[PDB]
Amino acid sequence: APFVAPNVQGRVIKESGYNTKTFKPAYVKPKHVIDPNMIIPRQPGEALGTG
Amino acid sequence: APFVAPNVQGRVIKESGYNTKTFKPAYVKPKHVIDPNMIIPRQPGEALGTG
Repeated sequence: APFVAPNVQGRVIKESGYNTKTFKPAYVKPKHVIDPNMIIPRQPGEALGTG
Repeated sequence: APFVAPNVQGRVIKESGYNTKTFKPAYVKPKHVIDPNMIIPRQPGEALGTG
């Protein structure tokens, strides 16, 4: 606090305010196509020879 | 204490004094003015749109 000789009035002290922040989410969208080519060859848990 | 042969008179010893300290306090006068320019705009914990 400021020192002030007791004859004079005194002194006004300033102040301050504040700020704001805002954000927006990004957007993610993957996909897959499913051909017959990704279906027809053999998967590993299938017996050899036949299917 | 001084050593004195028991015929002669004796010895006299000096003494000590005082000191002083004085003080005076200092004077402190802070203040604020309040406008309508400080009352009106939005204090932060208030909802958007309608205050």
